[PDB]
Amino acid sequence: VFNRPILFDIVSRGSTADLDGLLPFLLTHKKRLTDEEFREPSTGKTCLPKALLNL
Repeated sequence: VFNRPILFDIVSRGSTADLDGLLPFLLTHKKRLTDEEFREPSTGKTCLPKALLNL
């Protein structure tokens, strides 16, 4: 349901409505926000730096 491009676009849009349900979906699949296949591959940027930059 939630992937890296979709989550990045959602957090860049600065709306805490489409990101609802990310926590249950992430915990059921036994994932983490810091997984390599979940963050930006070129640099290592995660959702929090993307939110701060797109403030």
